[PDB]
Amino acid sequence: MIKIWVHIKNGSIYDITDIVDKVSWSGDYKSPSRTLEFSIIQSSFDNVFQQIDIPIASTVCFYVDEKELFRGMIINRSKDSSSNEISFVSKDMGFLLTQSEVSYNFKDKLVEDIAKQVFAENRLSVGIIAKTNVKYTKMFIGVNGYDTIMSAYTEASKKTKKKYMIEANLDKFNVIEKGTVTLSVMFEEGFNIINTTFSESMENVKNKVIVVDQYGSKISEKIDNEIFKEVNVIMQKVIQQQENQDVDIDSEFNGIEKSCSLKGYGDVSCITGRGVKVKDSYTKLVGLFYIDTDKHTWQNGEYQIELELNFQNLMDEKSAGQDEPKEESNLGGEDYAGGKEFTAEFTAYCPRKEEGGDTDCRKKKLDPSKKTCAAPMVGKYEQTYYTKEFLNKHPLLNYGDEIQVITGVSGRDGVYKVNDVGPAITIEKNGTYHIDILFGNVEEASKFGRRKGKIIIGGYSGNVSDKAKIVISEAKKHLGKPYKWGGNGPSSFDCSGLMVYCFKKVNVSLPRTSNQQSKKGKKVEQKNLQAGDLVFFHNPVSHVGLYIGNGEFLHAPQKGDVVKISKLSSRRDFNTARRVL
Amino acid sequence: MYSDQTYEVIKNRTLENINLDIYKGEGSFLNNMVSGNNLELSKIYLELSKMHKMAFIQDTYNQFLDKRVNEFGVYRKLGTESNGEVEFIGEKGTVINNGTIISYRDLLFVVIKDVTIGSEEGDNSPVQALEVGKKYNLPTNCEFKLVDNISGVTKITNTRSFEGGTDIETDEELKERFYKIQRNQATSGNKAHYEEWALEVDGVYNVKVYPRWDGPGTVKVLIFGKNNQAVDTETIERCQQHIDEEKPIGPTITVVTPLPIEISISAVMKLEDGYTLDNVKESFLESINTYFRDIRGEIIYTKVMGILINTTGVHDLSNLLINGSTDNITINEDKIPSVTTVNFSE
Amino acid sequence: EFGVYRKLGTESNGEVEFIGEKGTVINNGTIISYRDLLFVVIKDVTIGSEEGDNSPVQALEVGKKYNLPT
Amino acid sequence: STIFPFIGVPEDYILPKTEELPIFREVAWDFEKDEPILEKGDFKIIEKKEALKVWIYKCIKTNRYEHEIYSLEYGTELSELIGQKYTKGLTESEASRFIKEALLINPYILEVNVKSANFNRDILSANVKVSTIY
Repeated sequence: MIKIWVHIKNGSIYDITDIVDKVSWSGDYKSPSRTLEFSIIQSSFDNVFQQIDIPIASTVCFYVDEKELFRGMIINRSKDSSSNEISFVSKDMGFLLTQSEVSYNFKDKLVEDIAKQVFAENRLSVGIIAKTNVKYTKMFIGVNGYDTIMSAYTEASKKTKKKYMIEANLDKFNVIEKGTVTLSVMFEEGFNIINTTFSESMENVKNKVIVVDQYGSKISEKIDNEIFKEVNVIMQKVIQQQENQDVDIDSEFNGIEKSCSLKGYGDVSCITGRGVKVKDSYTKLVGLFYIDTDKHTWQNGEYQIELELNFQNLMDEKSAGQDEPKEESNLGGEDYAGGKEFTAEFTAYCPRKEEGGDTDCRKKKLDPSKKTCAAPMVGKYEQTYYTKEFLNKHPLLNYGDEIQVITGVSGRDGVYKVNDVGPAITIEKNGTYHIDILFGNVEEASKFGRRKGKIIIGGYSGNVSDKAKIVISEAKKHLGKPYKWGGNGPSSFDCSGLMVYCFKKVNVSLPRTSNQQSKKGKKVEQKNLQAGDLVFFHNPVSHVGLYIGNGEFLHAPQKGDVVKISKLSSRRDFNTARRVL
Repeated sequence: MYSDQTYEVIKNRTLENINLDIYKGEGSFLNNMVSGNNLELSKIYLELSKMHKMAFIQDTYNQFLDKRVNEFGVYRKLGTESNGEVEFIGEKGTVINNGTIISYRDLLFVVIKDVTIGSEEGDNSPVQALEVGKKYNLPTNCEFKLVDNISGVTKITNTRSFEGGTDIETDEELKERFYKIQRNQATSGNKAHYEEWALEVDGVYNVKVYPRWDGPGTVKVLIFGKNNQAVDTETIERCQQHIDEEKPIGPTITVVTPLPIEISISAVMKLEDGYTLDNVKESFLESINTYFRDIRGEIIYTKVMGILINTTGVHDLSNLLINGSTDNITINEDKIPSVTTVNFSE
Repeated sequence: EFGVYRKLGTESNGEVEFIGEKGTVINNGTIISYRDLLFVVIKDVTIGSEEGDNSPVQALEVGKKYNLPT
Repeated sequence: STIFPFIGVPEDYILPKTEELPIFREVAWDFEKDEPILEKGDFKIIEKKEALKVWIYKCIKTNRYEHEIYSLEYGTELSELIGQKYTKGLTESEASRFIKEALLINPYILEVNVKSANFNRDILSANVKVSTIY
């Protein structure tokens, strides 16, 4: 389903889909505007086949599947007397950039700001502009806006290792980087490919760079070995540096170019500036290509595409870097181990004043939401068979202990704290534990009754990592050492050298300066601070601390002070935290 | 290079070396004679390639790896069978003797001690796995079955989980342990080895060592748990055994745990309206135990009577005595202050 | 096998002098270069300050080539 | 990620692997009782031709569009022939086509042939020959 609408100057709007004979839609990466060509059936000999007229410079809109892809102005119009057809050529809005011609003087400006100013000077709407923190300095005299923006973004690309293009989509202007979007469709030989032609060329190869000063005399030269391995010949290039620029040689080298010319079946998503995937038939290998030129045609009820593709690299089988989703082993309550499992018998508890015992060990009113329970407490109820062997085999619990209770009921299973006091709450001879479950009303207790289950006690590690102990011990080993700026030896440490040494002792390499150290590892919050974390406070990280927990951390304060332990709250200036273990 | 050396290359070179006038090609006499042992040489080259791989220590497979580590003296660790206890339920008087085998699923276990059902010593007897492995660490409430039917026994079950099962140490673990042992340097000289070895044991956070605590040739190590608190007997035993395994000849090692110091607090106070002695007593107990958690070394009298006056519900104070005195209680190492008895009078 | 390890070398260390406008602060981690060699500043230094304009500097790579002269 | 193998592969470059399917394995199933089979207190696993037999039985026994969990490809339309809705020759053609198209979605099955077909009272008989990689 393709629809074409035309807006005429007076205010009339026509739907001309039933008259169109042929449609073509195309673009290239070396021009800022896309083009649309179509024909309609119109006869002057026959009165029946006379149609409306579409004057020059009227807007035409192109829809595919209820989506607008093109909006532009009509530029050419032609009529042949032999054939009953009228031909049109339309252009995108992007050609308005090359009409402008302004003189600028840019000093130490961001490339994005340069593009924004150019778009603002000759009034144009901006959709989105690619971000790059590269500063540029240039003098433009009698140059287009398009050329200005492209030159600035080429200079930015010399650092970002990227490619950029200018796209005018409907009524908006955009600057995007090529290949960021990769299409879902893949071209395979046995499925949707009509024909292909692969080529390789050597003509535009460069493997030597010569730099000359502003006077013509040569200063330095360089050869690229990897390209020279492929081609035995030396093909040199000469560039000139002025006084205020220091050129980078490695950007000027150019290698062998590999391309493909493809014709097949696809969707309207395959346009210039996107990445596509082509599968090799013989080796069953997939390669990634960037689209440079495209053309879509609708005619006689069939739709075909033609692309010019530029090869980037071979897609790695499975995952190249093997990115795994970094997750903790346990979402909550990590390193629970040592939890010996004992069979238990569960009894229901109702809070009644007449019966008594509603007070706990500390004589506070019981709260059903606490999920507290009654288990034997050392010295409360002792029978005759509670021998030392039996006690070591079946250990009695303590007040406030956290035990895992599994009654077999949804909601009645979980960690239970031993706080409630219950008469005749002991352990049988076989080892079954009497655990009294607290309830908030009579009905729930009556429903629960007496059941048999299992409980877990005395299981907990509460550690973070083995290397944390080593690092903490080493940091304590360097306590009281005389301070020295820029010293990283057991004799004296600066603020960052301490953790450099400590984490090097556990094979963890970090930036020498603490400012860069802030830019390593996962972010850590103040409430998520654990032993071994790194804490940074001032906007300049003059001293970084090693967080050991308990609101304390180890560091080298400054010159004149010695390595000691500081309380975290005393440092009101907290900024962020990182973890690298 | 052994890979390129192939039957075709060897044969071609051998034929080129021979200086005869006759025709050398497929189906000739000389070609037939030469071929046959060049194929064998091409066979031999692959074994020659593999030999240097199986020579080293990084990749020695299983048996030759055992020989190399036994040269270094490191032995492969074999598993130990799990240990557990089950209960026998049935008619009174049925006697279950040692060597009796019980079964759960396809695993087999042996009853260690003679046990009689309904006897005074109990119906629980030790259980040992017939084979090593981690798979024998059965959970609780597992119904065991008897291989040979003995009249009078109804049901076998375990009351706790099985523990002690260990698997066979593989090659990678052996190599890692060997590499860490050889890389590690352990001299007897400096005091740091003792604290290091103590720290190698889990459950320990702070370590203090006292040379010649009990005369020459005596060492007393002092381990501390989380927040410098008392460690369990298991961690103490593990630390003792590890330090013994790493200590050199000459010293004796003793490791102990902190002991609470008995503290008695007495005061005369005036309470606010609506507040009794018990509520302020509880609040003071909580605040003072928190302070004792945060305290280091000696106890300070001023903090004590400040925390007594800042309790909710107390209006005025007088005559606070800390263990019968107002002076600071200096606390030795490996000790903590604990409340014993409160004497508060309105 | 015998525990011996090769040594990759130690990075050259030094300190440089910042001459410029007063009030300009050089952030920790600012990168500088000496011909093909490159160096990083180790201290937050501000020009004209009572602390002086000198900041320690460490080479990014090991090698005796980074043992710079005066 | 550097080579360009579309015109030709470099002579030193080694192909990583040849692409083959793993050994087909499936939980064993008994046909006279329509149950999975338990062996030593666990599910018994068979492989290759017997597993393919189990899969074929399950695929034939199900209807095409009846269940929401399945896709539009899985199942068989043989239930539309019951009652002589079509003539006999059209029934034979449709049955052959249905069986072939239903079975050919398994990648381990290479070719299916429905050779014989006979009408006796209310029973239709046929012979199906399945060719696999094994």
